[PDB]
Amino acid sequence: KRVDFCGKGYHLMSFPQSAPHGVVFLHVTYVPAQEKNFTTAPAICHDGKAHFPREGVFVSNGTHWFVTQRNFYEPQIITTDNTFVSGNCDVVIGIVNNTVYDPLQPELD
Amino acid sequence: AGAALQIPFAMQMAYRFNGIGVTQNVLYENQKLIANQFNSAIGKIQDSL
Ligand SMILES: *[C@@H]1O[C@H](CO)[C@@H](O[C@@H]2O[C@H](CO)[C@@H](O)[C@H](O)[C@H]2NC(C)=O)[C@H](O)[C@H]1NC(C)=O
Ligand SMILES: *[C@@H]1O[C@H](CO)[C@@H](O[C@@H]2O[C@H](CO)[C@@H](O)[C@H](O)[C@H]2NC(C)=O)[C@H](O)[C@H]1NC(C)=O
Ligand SMILES: *[C@@H]1O[C@H](CO)[C@@H](O[C@@H]2O[C@H](CO)[C@@H](O)[C@H](O)[C@H]2NC(C)=O)[C@H](O)[C@H]1NC(C)=O
Repeated sequence: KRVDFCGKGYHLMSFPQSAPHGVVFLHVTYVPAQEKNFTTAPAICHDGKAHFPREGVFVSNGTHWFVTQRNFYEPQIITTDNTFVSGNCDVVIGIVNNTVYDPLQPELD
Repeated sequence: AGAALQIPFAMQMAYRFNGIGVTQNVLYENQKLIANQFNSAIGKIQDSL
């Protein structure tokens, strides 16, 4: 878990090999690339309440808002189970208006 | 670990608070107090040196 201890980047495993008077480690490491650009926001205001992401981050390609994990890109629609509410949003800086979908209501129809 | 990835500072402090167990909800509601704490502490250490 300590960074740069074994390899450059995130670590997966290693294999040892012998030598005349030493040892040789082959480290397998994970490295990301082929980035993108996105517009973010630290919270979401809806129905007078503030919603924060459980684990992830908010992104937007201009007209829609999604939640994705930090180290990879896989958009998901903002439900009400992967986000948790905390108080009202009049003191947070950077809030953005939007709507948050919920699963129970369509299934009750 | 690779190529530098830009990130706003507050959303980095939120990750660093998540790293120690305190939920990120704490930081966004106490940002000004933490900023003042940081500035005062750095001023005090400058004076001490
Ligand atoms: C942002 O991404 C969304 C998701 O792909 C785009 O919205 C969809 O666009 C497709 C066709 O381009 C439609 O069939 C879908 O109905 C749209 N909505 C959804 C929820 O998928 C949107 O056009 C993108 N916007 C920009 C500016 O790139
Ligand atoms: C990101 O930064 C920009 C500029 O630094 C902010 O835009 C400013 O918003 C305030 C309102 O709070 C205005 O009084 C300023 O005139 C704006 N600046 C400019 C250059 O137009 C923007 O609000 C910041 N975004 C967040 C989420 O904090
Ligand atoms: C998000 O929506 C809220 C509520 O609709 C906006 O706040 C109101 O904006 C109107 C017109 O701009 C004002 O007359 C009200 O006084 C505002 N407050 C309330 C409680 O209604 C807000 O401007 C929208 N945008 C953002 C960035 O929050």
